Amino acid sequence: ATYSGNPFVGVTPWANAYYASEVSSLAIPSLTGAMATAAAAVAKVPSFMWLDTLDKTPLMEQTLADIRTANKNGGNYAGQFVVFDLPDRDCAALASNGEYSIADGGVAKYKNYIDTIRQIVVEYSDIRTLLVIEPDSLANLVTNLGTPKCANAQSAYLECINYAVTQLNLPNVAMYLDAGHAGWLGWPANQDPAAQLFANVYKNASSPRALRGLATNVANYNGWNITSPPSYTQGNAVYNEKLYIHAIGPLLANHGWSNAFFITDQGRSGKQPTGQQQWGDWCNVIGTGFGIRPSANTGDSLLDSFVWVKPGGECDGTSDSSAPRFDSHCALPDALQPAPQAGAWFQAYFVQLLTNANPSFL
Ligand SMILES: CO[C@@H]1O[C@H](CO)[C@@H](O[C@@H]2O[C@H](CO)[C@@H](S[C@@H]3O[C@H](CO)[C@@H](O[C@@H]4O[C@H](CO)[C@@H](O)[C@H](O)[C@H]4O)[C@H](O)[C@H]3O)[C@H](O)[C@H]2O)[C@H](O)[C@H]1O
Ligand SMILES: *[C@@H]1O[C@H](CO)[C@@H](O)[C@H](O)[C@H]1NC(C)=O
Ligand SMILES: *[C@@H]1O[C@H](CO)[C@@H](O)[C@H](O)[C@H]1NC(C)=O
Ligand SMILES: *[C@H]1O[C@H](CO)[C@@H](O)[C@H](O)[C@@H]1O
Ligand SMILES: *[C@H]1O[C@H](CO)[C@@H](O)[C@H](O)[C@@H]1O
Ligand SMILES: *[C@H]1O[C@H](CO)[C@@H](O)[C@H](O)[C@@H]1O
Ligand SMILES: *[C@H]1O[C@H](CO)[C@@H](O)[C@H](O)[C@@H]1O
Ligand SMILES: *[C@H]1O[C@H](CO)[C@@H](O)[C@H](O)[C@@H]1O
Ligand SMILES: *[C@H]1O[C@H](CO)[C@@H](O)[C@H](O)[C@@H]1O
Ligand SMILES: *[C@H]1O[C@H](CO)[C@@H](O)[C@H](O)[C@@H]1O
Repeated sequence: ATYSGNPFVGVTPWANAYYASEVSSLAIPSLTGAMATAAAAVAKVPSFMWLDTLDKTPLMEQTLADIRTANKNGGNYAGQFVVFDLPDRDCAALASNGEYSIADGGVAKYKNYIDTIRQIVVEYSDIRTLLVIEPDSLANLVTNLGTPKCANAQSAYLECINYAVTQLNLPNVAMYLDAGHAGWLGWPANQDPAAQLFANVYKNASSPRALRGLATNVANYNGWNITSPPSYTQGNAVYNEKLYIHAIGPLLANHGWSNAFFITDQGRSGKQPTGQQQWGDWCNVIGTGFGIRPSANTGDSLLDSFVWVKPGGECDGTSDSSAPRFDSHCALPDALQPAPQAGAWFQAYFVQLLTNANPSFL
């Protein structure tokens, strides 16, 4: 379980039964022939399991139990999970608001949430556990303080995240703090303030040994190393994730965080350029496809691994204007509709990702 260097080396990312179930029971029954066979393969690509609700915690243990059994059979698997239940979650948007609110004892609930997770990780110390810490949180504090919900959630976000990284700082764990993406914090003007924030989180948590680095492009679609700038990236020299991590990495070192590495989500980056009409359009973007398969052989000094954090097929937000959590971004002309609630299965989107996959599944 313990490691030195890249935590993705020496182990094999586990493909969870939750996503496998969604594909096999919600997607495959609608497909046939070659498509049905390609879809089955997708369910075997390792992706991160999101602990988006406390009700998901028993699932985390079930997954780890499955992994323990598999490793008993010669398996050498590692678990992959996303810590994502901050109070007043997704402060700059409306589609992914969570079950906890700062106003109603949210910080206390979050700590309880973290305690539940730590106890499971402690019980499964024998399993290498790779974690992404709170996607879509700190990034908002850099550019969205103009939004009341974010402005008022600052201290809670920092307090909760510090509790998460300090409590989950165990020898069998590798944590990557979410760091937005190239089109968000990658812009030269947002680089330094972002690096300072992340570095202050790291130092404020007493430089946790388990905090290996940052996670980028989570739930987004930027290419990892595309060579030609898409039209929508006009103005930003940092137009892919490689350029982004190589730009911010040195800045992290300047602010007290040295030896920080990265992992980048490529689960929906296979088709470039995407169908985005505006770079800031993040909801159920059309013209995307499954991308680079998870692997530690990145050939890049800063990237520990390509990963699939956001599970392709699970929606980014509802396109129903009358539904709760409706975010106008999900009704844009470059967003695939009709779309279900965030997290819910979106068959048409799964098919789009499968059809436009690169590497191909067909
Ligand atoms: C200037 O750059 C732009 O900045 C804006 C911010 O002002 C960026 O917008 C933000 O983009 C984020 C993605 O890049 C999304 S995150 C969003 O919510 C969550 C992830 O945080 C996802 O939903 C969850 O998915 C889980 C797994 O499927 C489920 O378990 C869970 O139930 C779901 O809630 C969702 O897929 C993501 O889309 C921000 O909402 C958005 O404001 C913009 O990206 C920059 O370009
Ligand atoms: C440091 O940790 C404390 C713990 O209470 C937290 O309140 C504070 O917001 C953290 N500061 C930063 C910059 O993360
Ligand atoms: C981008 O990365 C992938 C995976 O390592 C690699 O196969 C491809 O050749 C790279 N493309 C460029 C232009 O470097
Ligand atoms: C935990 O223990 C293993 C086995 O000795 C090491 O390989 C690892 O570096 C860590 O010390
Ligand atoms: C994890 O499991 C994979 C099997 O796909 C191996 O190839 C790898 O070496 C590790 O044992
Ligand atoms: C397997 O699990 C998925 C995700 O919960 C379900 O959608 C499916 O119906 C089955 O129970
Ligand atoms: C869901 O189950 C099917 C078989 O029923 C698999 O082919 C798929 O990969 C996923 O595990
Ligand atoms: C998807 O979920 C169904 C139950 O709804 C199973 O029967 C199937 O085997 C797969 O796990
Ligand atoms: C899979 O997708 C088909 C449409 O192609 C539906 O009819 C089915 O209910 C499932 O969603
Ligand atoms: C998808 O393709 C496989 C062979 O590659 C078949 O065995 C399966 O029945 C489906 O047609």
